[PDB]
Amino acid sequence: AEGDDPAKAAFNSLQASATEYIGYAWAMVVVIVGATIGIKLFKKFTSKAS
Amino acid sequence: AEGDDPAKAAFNSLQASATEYIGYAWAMVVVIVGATIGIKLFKKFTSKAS
Amino acid sequence: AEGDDPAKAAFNSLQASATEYIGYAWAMVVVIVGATIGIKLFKKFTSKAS
Amino acid sequence: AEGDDPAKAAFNSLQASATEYIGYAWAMVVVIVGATIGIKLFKKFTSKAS
Amino acid sequence: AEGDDPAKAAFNSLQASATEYIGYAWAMVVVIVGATIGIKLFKKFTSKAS
Amino acid sequence: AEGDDPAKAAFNSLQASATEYIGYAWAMVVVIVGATIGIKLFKKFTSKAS
Amino acid sequence: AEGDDPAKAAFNSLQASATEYIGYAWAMVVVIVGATIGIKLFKKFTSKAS
Amino acid sequence: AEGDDPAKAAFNSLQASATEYIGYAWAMVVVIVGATIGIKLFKKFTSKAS
Amino acid sequence: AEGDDPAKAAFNSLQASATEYIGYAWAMVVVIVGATIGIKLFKKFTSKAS
Amino acid sequence: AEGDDPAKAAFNSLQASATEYIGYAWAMVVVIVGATIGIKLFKKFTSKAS
Amino acid sequence: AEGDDPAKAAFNSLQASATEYIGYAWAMVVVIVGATIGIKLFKKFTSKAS
Amino acid sequence: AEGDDPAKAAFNSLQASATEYIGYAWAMVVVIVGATIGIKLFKKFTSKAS
Amino acid sequence: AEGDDPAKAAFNSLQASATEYIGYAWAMVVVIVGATIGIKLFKKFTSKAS
Amino acid sequence: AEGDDPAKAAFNSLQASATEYIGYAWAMVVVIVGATIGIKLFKKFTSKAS
Amino acid sequence: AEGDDPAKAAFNSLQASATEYIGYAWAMVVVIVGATIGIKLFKKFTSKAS
Amino acid sequence: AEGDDPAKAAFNSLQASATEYIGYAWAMVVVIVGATIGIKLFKKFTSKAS
Amino acid sequence: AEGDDPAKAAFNSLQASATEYIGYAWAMVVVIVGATIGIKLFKKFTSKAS
Amino acid sequence: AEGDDPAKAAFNSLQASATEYIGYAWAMVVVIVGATIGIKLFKKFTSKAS
Amino acid sequence: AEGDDPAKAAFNSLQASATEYIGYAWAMVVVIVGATIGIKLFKKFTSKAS
Amino acid sequence: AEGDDPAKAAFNSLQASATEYIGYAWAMVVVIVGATIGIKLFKKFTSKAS
Amino acid sequence: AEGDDPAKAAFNSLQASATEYIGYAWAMVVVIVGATIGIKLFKKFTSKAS
Amino acid sequence: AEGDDPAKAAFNSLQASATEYIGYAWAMVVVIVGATIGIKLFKKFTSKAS
Amino acid sequence: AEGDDPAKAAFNSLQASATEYIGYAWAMVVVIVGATIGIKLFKKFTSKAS
Amino acid sequence: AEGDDPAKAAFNSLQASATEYIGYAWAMVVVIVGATIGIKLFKKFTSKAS
Amino acid sequence: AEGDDPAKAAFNSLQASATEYIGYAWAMVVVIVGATIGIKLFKKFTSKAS
Amino acid sequence: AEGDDPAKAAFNSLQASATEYIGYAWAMVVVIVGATIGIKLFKKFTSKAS
Amino acid sequence: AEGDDPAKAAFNSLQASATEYIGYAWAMVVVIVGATIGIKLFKKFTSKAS
Amino acid sequence: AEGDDPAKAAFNSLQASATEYIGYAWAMVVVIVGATIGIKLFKKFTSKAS
Amino acid sequence: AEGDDPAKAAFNSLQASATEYIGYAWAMVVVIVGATIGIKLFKKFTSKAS
Amino acid sequence: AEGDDPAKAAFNSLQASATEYIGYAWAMVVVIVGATIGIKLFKKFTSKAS
Amino acid sequence: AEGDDPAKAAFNSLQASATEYIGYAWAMVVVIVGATIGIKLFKKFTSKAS
Amino acid sequence: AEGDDPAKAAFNSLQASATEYIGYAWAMVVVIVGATIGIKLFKKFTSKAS
Amino acid sequence: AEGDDPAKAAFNSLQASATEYIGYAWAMVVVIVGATIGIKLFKKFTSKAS
Amino acid sequence: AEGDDPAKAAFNSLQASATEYIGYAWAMVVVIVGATIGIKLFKKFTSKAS
Amino acid sequence: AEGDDPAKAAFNSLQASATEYIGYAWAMVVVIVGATIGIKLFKKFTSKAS
Repeated sequence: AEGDDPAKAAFNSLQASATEYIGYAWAMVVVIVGATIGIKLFKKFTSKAS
Repeated sequence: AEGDDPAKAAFNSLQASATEYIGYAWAMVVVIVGATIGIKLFKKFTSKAS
Repeated sequence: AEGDDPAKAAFNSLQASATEYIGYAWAMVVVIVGATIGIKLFKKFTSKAS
Repeated sequence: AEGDDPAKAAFNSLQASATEYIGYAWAMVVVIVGATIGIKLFKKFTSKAS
Repeated sequence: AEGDDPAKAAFNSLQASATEYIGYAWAMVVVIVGATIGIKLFKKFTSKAS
Repeated sequence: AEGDDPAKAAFNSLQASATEYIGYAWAMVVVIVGATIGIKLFKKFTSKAS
Repeated sequence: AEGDDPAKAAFNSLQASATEYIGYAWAMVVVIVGATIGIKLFKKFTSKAS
Repeated sequence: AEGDDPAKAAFNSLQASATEYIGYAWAMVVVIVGATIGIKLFKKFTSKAS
Repeated sequence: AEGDDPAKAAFNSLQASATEYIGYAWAMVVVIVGATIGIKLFKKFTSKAS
Repeated sequence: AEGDDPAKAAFNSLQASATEYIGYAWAMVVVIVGATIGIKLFKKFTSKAS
Repeated sequence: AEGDDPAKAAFNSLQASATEYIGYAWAMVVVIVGATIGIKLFKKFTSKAS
Repeated sequence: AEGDDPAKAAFNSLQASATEYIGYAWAMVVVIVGATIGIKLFKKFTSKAS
Repeated sequence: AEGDDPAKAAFNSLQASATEYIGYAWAMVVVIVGATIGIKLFKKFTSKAS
Repeated sequence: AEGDDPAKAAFNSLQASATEYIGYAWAMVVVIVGATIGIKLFKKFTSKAS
Repeated sequence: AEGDDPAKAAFNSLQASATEYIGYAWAMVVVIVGATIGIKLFKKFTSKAS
Repeated sequence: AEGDDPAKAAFNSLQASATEYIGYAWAMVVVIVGATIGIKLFKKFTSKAS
Repeated sequence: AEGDDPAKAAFNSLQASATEYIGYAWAMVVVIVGATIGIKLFKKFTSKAS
Repeated sequence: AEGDDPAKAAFNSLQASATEYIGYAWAMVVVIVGATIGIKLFKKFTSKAS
Repeated sequence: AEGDDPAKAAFNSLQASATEYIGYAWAMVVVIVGATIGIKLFKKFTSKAS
Repeated sequence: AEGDDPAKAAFNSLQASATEYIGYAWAMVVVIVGATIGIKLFKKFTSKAS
Repeated sequence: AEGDDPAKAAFNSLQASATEYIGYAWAMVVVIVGATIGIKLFKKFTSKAS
Repeated sequence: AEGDDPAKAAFNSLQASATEYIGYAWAMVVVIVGATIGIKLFKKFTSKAS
Repeated sequence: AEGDDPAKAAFNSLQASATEYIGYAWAMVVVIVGATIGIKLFKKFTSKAS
Repeated sequence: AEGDDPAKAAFNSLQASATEYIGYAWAMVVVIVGATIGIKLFKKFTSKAS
Repeated sequence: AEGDDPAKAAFNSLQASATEYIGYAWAMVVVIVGATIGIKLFKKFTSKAS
Repeated sequence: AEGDDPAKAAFNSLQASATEYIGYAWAMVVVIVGATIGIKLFKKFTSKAS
Repeated sequence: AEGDDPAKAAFNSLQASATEYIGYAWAMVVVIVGATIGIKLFKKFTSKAS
Repeated sequence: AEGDDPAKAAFNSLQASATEYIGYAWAMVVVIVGATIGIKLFKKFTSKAS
Repeated sequence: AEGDDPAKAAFNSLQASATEYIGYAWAMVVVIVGATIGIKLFKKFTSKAS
Repeated sequence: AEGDDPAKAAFNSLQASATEYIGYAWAMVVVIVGATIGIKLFKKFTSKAS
Repeated sequence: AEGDDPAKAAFNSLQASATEYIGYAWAMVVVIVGATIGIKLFKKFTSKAS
Repeated sequence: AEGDDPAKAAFNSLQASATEYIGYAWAMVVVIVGATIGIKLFKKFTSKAS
Repeated sequence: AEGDDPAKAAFNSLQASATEYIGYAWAMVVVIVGATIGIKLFKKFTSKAS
Repeated sequence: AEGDDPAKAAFNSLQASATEYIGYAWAMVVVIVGATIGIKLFKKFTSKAS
Repeated sequence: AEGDDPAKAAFNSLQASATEYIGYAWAMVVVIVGATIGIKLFKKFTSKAS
C-alpha cells in the first residue's frame, strides 16, 4: 500500500526537481546580487572618496 | 447494511487518497513559497541595504 | 489542529528567514554608515582645522 | 541549516567586498586630505612668513 | 436545516483559515516595514547629522 | 478594534525608533557644532588678540 | 519643553566657551598693550629728558 | 530591546570617531595658532623694539 | 437595498483604515520635518552667528 | 396546479441555496479585500512617510 | 478644518524653533561684537593716547 | 417585449452597481491623492523654506 | 457635469493646500532672511564703524 | 497684488533695520572722530605753543 | 519693537565702552602733555634765565 | 456608422477628461514653480544685496 | 417557403437578442474604461504635478 | 496658441517678480554703499585734515 | 468564392476597428506625452534658470 | 508615410515647446546675471574708489 | 547665429555697465586725489614758507 | 536708460558727499594753518625784534 | 520562405520606427544639453569674470 | 480511387480555409504589435529624452 | 559613422560656445584689471609724488 | 519511423521560427540599449564636464 | 540522471551568460568611474593649486 | 499472454511518443528561457552599469 | 560562440561610445580649467604686482 | 581572487592618477609661492633699503 | 600612457601661462620699484644736500 | 599664440599707464623739489649774507 | 582598533608636515627680522653718531 | 572640564611666549636707550664744557 | 621622504632669494649711509673749521 502509489513516486520526483531548481534559483540570485551590490558598494566608494 | 456498501468502501478509499494528495499539495506549495518568498526577502535585504 | 497547518510552518520559516535578513540589512547599513559618516567626520576635521 | 543558506554566503561575500572598498575609501581620502591640507599648511607657512 | 449545510461548514472553515492568514499577512508586512522604515529613519539620521 | 490593528503597533514602533534617532541626530549635530564653533570662537580670539 | 532642547544646551555651551575666550582676548591684548605702551611711555621719557 | 539596536551601536561608534577627530581638530588648530600667533608676537617684539 | 451591500461595508471600512493611516502619514512626516528642519534652523543659527 | 410542481420546489430551494452562497461569496471577498487593501493602504502610509 | 492641519502644527512649531534660534543668533553675535569692537575701541584708545 | 427581458433587468442592476463602485473608486483615490500630494506639497514647503 | 468631477474637488483641495503651504514657505523664509540679513547689516555696522 | 508680497514686507523691514544701523554707524564714527581729532587738535596746540 | 533690538543693546554698550575709553584717552594724553610741556616750560625758564 | 461606435464616445470622453487634467497639471505646476522660483529669486536678492 | 421556416424566426430573434446584448457589452465596458482610465489620467495628473 | 501656454504666464510672472527683486537688490546696495562710502569719505576728511 | 467568405467580412471589419483604435491609441498617448514632457521641459527651464 | 506618424507631430510639438522654454531659460538667466554682475561691478567701483 | 546669442547681449550690457562704473571710479578717485594732494601741496607751501 | 541706473544715483550722492567733505577738509586745514603759521609769524616777529 | 514571414515585416517596421525615435531621442537631448550646458558655461563666464 | 474521396475534398477545403485564416491571424497580430510596440518605442523615446 | 553622432555635433557646439564665453571672460577681466590696476598705479603716483 | 513523425517536422519548424525571433529579440534590444545607454553616457559626459 | 536534465544545461548556460555580463558590468563601470573620478581629481588639483 | 495484448503495444507506443514530445517540450522551453533570461541578464548589465 | 553574442557587440559599441565621450569630457574640462585657472593666474599677477 | 577584482584595478588606477595630480598641485603652488614670496622679499628689500 | 593624459597637457599649459605671468609680475614690480625708489633716492639727495 | 593672449594686451596697457604715471611722478617731484630747494638756497643766501 | 584608523595616520602625517613648515616659518621670519632689524640698528648707529 | 580645554593650553602657551618676548622688547630698548642717551649725555658734556 | 617634499625645495629657494636680497639691502643702505654720513662729516669739518 504505502509507497506503492504512483502518485507518491511522481510527487517525490517533483520534490527532487523543485529542490534542484531552488538551488538554481538561489545560485542565480546570489550571483546577480553579488555583482549588483558589489558594484553598488564600489559606487559608494566613489561617493565616500568625494 | 451499513458498511456493506461497496460505494462506501470506494468513497473512503478516495477520501484517503484525497487526504494524501492534499498533504502533497501543501507540502509542494510550502516548498515553492518557502524558496520564492525567501529569495524575495533577500531581495528586500538588498533594498534595505541600499 | 493548531500547529498542524503547513501554512503556519511555512510562515514561521519565512519569519525566521526575514529576521535573519533583517540582521543582514542592519549589519550592512551599519557598516556603510560607519565608514561613510566616519570619513565625513574626518572631512569635518579638515574643515575645523582650517 | 545554519551556514547552508546561500543568502548568508552572499551576505558574507558582500561584507568582504564592502570592507575592501572601505579600505579604498579611507586610503583615497587620506591621500586627498594629505596633499590638500599639506599644501594648505604650506600656504599657512607663507602667511606666517609674511 | 440551518447549520446542516456542508457548504456552511466549509465556508466557516475557510473563514477561519483566511483570518489566520490575514494575521500572517499583517505580521509579515509589519516586520518588513518595521525593519525597512527603521533603517530609512536611520538614514534620515545620517542626513540630519550632516 | 482600537489598538488591535497591527498597523498601529508598527506605527508606534516606528515612532519610537524615529524619536530615538532624532535624539541621535541632535546629539550628533550638537557635538559637531560644539567643536566646530568652539574652534571658530578660538579663531575669533586670535583675531581679537591681534 | 523649555530646557529640553539640545540646541539650547549647545548654545549655552558655546556661550560659556565664548565668554572664556573673551577673557583670553582681553587678557592677551592687555598684556600686549601693557608692554607696548609701557615702552612707548619710556620712549616718551627719553624725549622729555632731551 | 535597549542596546540591541544596531543603530545605537553605529551611533556610539560614530560618537567615538567624532570625539577622536575633535581631538585632532583642536590639536591641529592649537599647533597652527601656537606657531602663527607666536611669530606674530615676535613681530610685535620687533615693533616694540623700534 | 441601500446599506445592505457588503461592498459598501467593505468600502467604509477601508475609508476608516485610510483615514487612520493618513493620520499616521501626517504624524510621521511632521515628526520627521520637525526634527529635520529644526536642526537645519540650528545650522542656520551657526551661520548667522558667524 | 400552481405551487404543485416539484420543479418549482426544487427551483425555490436552489434560489435559497444560491442566495446563501452569494452571502458567502460577498462575505469572503469583503474579508479578502479588507485585509488586502488595508495592507496596501499601510504600504501607502510608508510611501507618504518617505 | 482650520487648525486641524498637522502641517500647520508643524509649521508653528518650526516658527517657534526659528524664533528661539534667532534669539540665539542675535545673543551670540552681540557677545562677539561686544568683545570684538570693545577691544578695538581699546586699541583706538592706545592710538589716541599716542 | 421591451423591458420584459430579464437580461435587461440584470444589466441595469449591474449598471447601478458599477456606478456605485465608481463613486467608491473616485472617493477612495481622491482621499489617497489628497493626503499623498498634500504631504508632498508640505515637503515642497520644506524645500522652499531651505 | 461641470463641478461633479471628484477630480476637480481633489484638485481644488490641493490648490488650497498648496496656497496655504506657500504662505508658510514665504512666512518662513521671510523670518529666516529677516534675521539673517538683519545680523549681516549689524555686521556691516561694525565694519562701517571701523 | 502690490503690497501683498511677503518679499516686500521683508525688504521694507530690512530697509528699516539698515537705516537704524546706519544711524549707529554714523553715531559711532562721529564719537570716534570727535575724540580722536579733538585730541589731535590738542596735540596741535602743544605744537603751536612750542 | 523699539528697544527690543539686540543690536541696539549692543550699540549702546559699545557707546558706553567708547565713552569710557575716550575718558582714558584724554586722561592719558593730559598726563603726557602735562609733564612733557611742563618740562618744556622749565627748559624755557633756563633759556630766559640765560 | 461613423459616430455610432461606443468606443468613439468613450474615447472622446477620455480626451475631454485628459484635457481637463492637463489644465490641472499645468495649473498646479505653475503655482508650484511660481512660489518656488519666486522665493529663489528673493534668495538671489539677498545674495545680490550682500 | 422563404420566411415560413421557424428556424429563420428563431435565428432573427437571436440576432435581435445578440444585438441588444452587444449594446449592453459596449455600454458596460465604456462605463468601466471611462472610470478606470479617467482615474488613471488623474493619477497621471499627480505625476505631472510632481 | 501663443499666449495660451501656462508656462508663459508663469514665466512672465517670474520676470515681474525678478524685476521687482532687482529693484530691491539695487535699492539695498545703494543704501549700503551710500552709508559705507559716505563714512569712508568722512574718514578721508579726517586724513586730509591731518 | 473569394470575397464571399463571411470570415473575410468579419476580418476586414476588425481591421477597420483596429485601425480606428490605433488612431485613438496614438492620439491619446500623444496628448499624454505632449503635456507630460511639456511640463518636464518647463521643469528643465527652472533648472536652467537656477 | 513620412509626416503621417503621430509620434513625429508630438516630437515637433515638443521641439517647439523646448525652443520656447530655452528662450525663457536664457531670458531669465540674462536678467539674473545682468543685475547680479551689474551690482558686482558697482561693488568693484567702490573698491576702485577706495 | 552671430548676435543671436542672449549671452552676447548680456555680455555687451555688462561691458557698458562696467565702462560706466569705470568712469565713476576714475571720476571719484580724481576728486579724492585732487583735494587730498591739493591740501598736501598747501601743506608743502607752509613748509617752504618756514 | 540713462539716469535710470540706481548706481548713478548712488554715485552722484557720493559725489555730493565728497564735495561737502572736501569743503570740510579745506575749511579745517585753513583754520589749522591760519593759527599755526600766524603764531609762527609772531615768533618771527620776536626774532626780528631781537 | 525567407521574407514571406509577416513577423519579419513587422520586425523591420519596428526597426524603422525605433531608428526614427532614436533620432528623436538624440535630437531632443542634444537640444536640452545644448541649452543647459550653454547656460552653465555662461555661468562659468560670470565666475571667471569675478 | 485517389482523389475520389469526399473526405479529401473536405480536407483540402479546410486546409485552404485554415491557410486563409492564418493569414488573417498574422495580419491582425502584426497590426496589433506594430501599433503596440511602436507606441512603446515612443515611450522609450520620452525616457531617453529625460 | 564618424561625424554622424549627434553627441559630437552637440559637443562641438558646446566647444564653440565655451570658446566664445572664454573670450568674454578674458575681455571682461581685462577691462576690470585695466581700470583697477590703472587707478592703483595712479595711487602709486600720489605716493611717489609725496 | 524516425523523421516520419509530423510532430517532429512541426517541432523543427517552430525551432527555426523561435531562433529567428530570438535574433529579432536580441537585435531589437541591442538597438534599444545602444541608443538608451549611449545617451546616458552622453549625460555622464555633461556631468563629468561640470 | 544527473547532468541529463535540460534544466541544468539551461541553468549552466545562463550562469555563463551572467558571468560574461558581470564582466561587462564591471568593465563598464570601471571605465565610467575611471574617467569620472579622474576628472574629479583633476578638479581637486585646481582647488589645491588655488 | 503477457506482451500479446494490443493494448500494451499501444501503451508502449504512446510512452515512446510522450517521451519524444517531452524532449521537445524541454528543448523548446530551454531555448525560450535561454534567450528570455539571457536578454534579461543583459538588461541587468545596463542597470549595473548605471 | 565567442563573438556571436549580440550582447558583446552592443557592449563593445557602448565601450567605443564611452571612450569617445570620455575624450569629450576631458577635452571640455581642460578647456574650462585652462581659461578658469589662466585668468586666476592673471589675477595672481595683479596681486603680485601690488 | 585577490587582484582579480576590477574594483581594485580601478582603485589603483585612480591612486596613480591622484599621485600624478598631487605632483601637479605641489609643482603649481611651488611656482606660485616661489614668485609671489620672491617678489614679496624684494618688496622687503625696498623697505630695508629705506 | 605617459603624455596621453589631457590633464598633463592642461597642466603644462597652465605652467606656461604661470611662467609668463610671473615674467609680467616681476616686470611690473621692477618698473614700480625702479621709479618709486629712484625718486626716493632723489629725495635722499635733497636731504644730503641740506 | 604669442600676442594672442588678452593678458599680454592688458599687461602692455598697464605698462604704458605705469610709464605715463612715472612721468607724472617725476614731473611732480621735480617741481616740488625745484621750488622747495630753490627757496632753501635763497635761505642759504640770507645766511651767507649775514 | 587604536592605531588602525587611517584618519590617525593621516592626522599624524599632517602633524609632521605642520611641524616642518613651522620650522620653515620661524626660520624664514628669523632671517627676515635678523636683516631688517640689523639694518635698523645700523640706522640707529648713524643717529647716535650724529 | 576646567583645564581640559586645548584652547586654554594654547592660550597659556601664548602667554608664556608673549611674556618672554616682552622681556626681549624691554631688554632691547633698554640697550638702545642706554647707548643712545648715554652718548647724548656725553654730547651734553661737550656743551657744558664749552 | 626627507628632501622629497616640494615644500622644502620651495623653502630653500626662498631662503636663497632672501639671502640675495639681504645682500642687496645691506649693499644699498651702506651706499646710502656712506654718502649721507660722509657729507655730514664734511659738514662737521666746516663747523670745526669755523
